[PDB]
Amino acid sequence: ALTNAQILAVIDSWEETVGQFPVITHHVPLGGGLQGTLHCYEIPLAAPYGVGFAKNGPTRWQYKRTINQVVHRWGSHTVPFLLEPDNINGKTCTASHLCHNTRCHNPLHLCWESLDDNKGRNWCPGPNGGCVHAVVCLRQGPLYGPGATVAGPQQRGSHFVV
Amino acid sequence: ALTNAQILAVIDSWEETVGQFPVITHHVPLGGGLQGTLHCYEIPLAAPYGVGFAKNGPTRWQYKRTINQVVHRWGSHTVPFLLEPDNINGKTCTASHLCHNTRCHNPLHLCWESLDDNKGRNWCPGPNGGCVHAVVCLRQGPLYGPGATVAGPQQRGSHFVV
DNA sequence: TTGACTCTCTTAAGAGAGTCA
DNA sequence: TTGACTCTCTTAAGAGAGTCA
Ligand SMILES: [Zn+2]
Ligand SMILES: [Zn+2]
Ligand SMILES: [Zn+2]
Ligand SMILES: [Zn+2]
Repeated sequence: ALTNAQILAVIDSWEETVGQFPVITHHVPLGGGLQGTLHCYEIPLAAPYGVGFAKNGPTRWQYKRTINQVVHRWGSHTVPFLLEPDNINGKTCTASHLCHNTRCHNPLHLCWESLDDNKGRNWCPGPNGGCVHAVVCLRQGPLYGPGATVAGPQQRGSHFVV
Repeated sequence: ALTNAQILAVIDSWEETVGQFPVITHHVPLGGGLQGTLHCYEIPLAAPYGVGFAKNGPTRWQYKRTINQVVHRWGSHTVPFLLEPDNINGKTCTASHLCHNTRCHNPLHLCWESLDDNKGRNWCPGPNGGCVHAVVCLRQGPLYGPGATVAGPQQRGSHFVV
């Protein structure tokens, strides 16, 4: 695609195909001891994946369409954001899974932000636990918690001070 | 080296020279709108760095010691935890800078944990902002905040639901 | 034009080891 | 022995591009 109208058509056909991906219901923590429900449209574990889809990595996929004899390829989860800026504050925009399910391509579960913002959601308390993200989280964050630290700050002598 | 007494000796000489690195005071956000003061023992920007230290990368250093005519080498931030398990639940233990200051080698600003627990501290609200890390954070975390999302969850048609 | 594979690269939090003097 | 450089690798969040029928 090249014109905004052609990109819209690419987005429409992508939504049409992903819409038919198996929809899986997941019960997730929202923070604050609350539990929620998220519906993920998951790409198959193996070929075929869907019209226009091909796997380029263990958990990486691409969407391809041939408009006017020329082939076009986009990362699997980047299609919904084809009409938005591709960088912000000098950082590349990436498809961030609000649901934290890589195979999911439900666009209602993705946002477009920098890699740092993207990664950080892994540790967010959730929409019901104190999330402060402007584009709010859909669920807690798989890594949120006390952690499992093996050894904390310590010294054998007295050469240091906090 | 190999023995417990030889390892302690390594931790002791390491602390001694690091205990001589220039001490820089850093005022940091603690969360909850409070501010704290950290004392980082920062390795010099260029050689010489200190007895046993050598720079292997822009912000990477290694500590070296000749024990029984045979030279031993460790990542400069790992020495304090030479006696602790090197993995947890199958994950490599990592030297986590509680002060988010790479050049700092103050053991009172370091903890031993998985890379995931390590990274997650970049987004922690802080000791006074809601930090729930078992081994408490020393400061908020450089990346905590609303983020700068360019586009949130959206769909053009009606094939999806949250 | 398409599907199903192949390949290496980006970011930052971290690592290992080799070459010289 | 100790110092000062060189190189590539690891892990998860995420990418682009080539081959072949
Ligand atoms: Zn999802
Ligand atoms: Zn959040
Ligand atoms: Zn420090
Ligand atoms: Zn914390």
